[PDB]
Amino acid sequence: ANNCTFEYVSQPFLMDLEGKQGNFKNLREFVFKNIDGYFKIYSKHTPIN
Amino acid sequence: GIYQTSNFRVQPTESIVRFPNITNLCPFGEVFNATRFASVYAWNRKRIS
Ligand SMILES: *[C@@H]1O[C@H](CO)[C@@H](O)[C@H](O)[C@H]1NC(C)=O
Repeated sequence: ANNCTFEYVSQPFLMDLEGKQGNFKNLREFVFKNIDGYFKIYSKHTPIN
Repeated sequence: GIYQTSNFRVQPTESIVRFPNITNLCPFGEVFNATRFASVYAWNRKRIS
C-alpha cells in the first residue's frame, strides 16, 4: 500500500455482543455516495427477521 | 371610528451564541510540539481532516 492520501481511525461501529438461539435475523443497510468530493454515507439500522 | 395606525412588536431580548461541537477533536496539536524533527532536505507532511 504505497501512494497514500488520507488515513482515518475510529472504533468499531454497528456491532454488539448478544447471545441467543432462534429467529433473530437482522438487516444492515448503508448509503455509499460520492458528492462534492465527500464520499457521503447514510445509514438506517433496521433489526428485522 | 377606529384607524389601524402602526404596530408594536416585541423585539428579541438577546442572542445566544454557541457551537454544536460536531465533527471535532483535532489531533492538530501533535505537529509543532513533537520530537525528532526532520531536516531541511527531508520533506514531511501530516494531513488533518
Ligand atoms: C507543546 O508545548 C506547548 C507549550 O505550552 C503546549 O501547548 C503543549 O504542551 C504542546 N503543544 C501542543 C499543541 O499540545
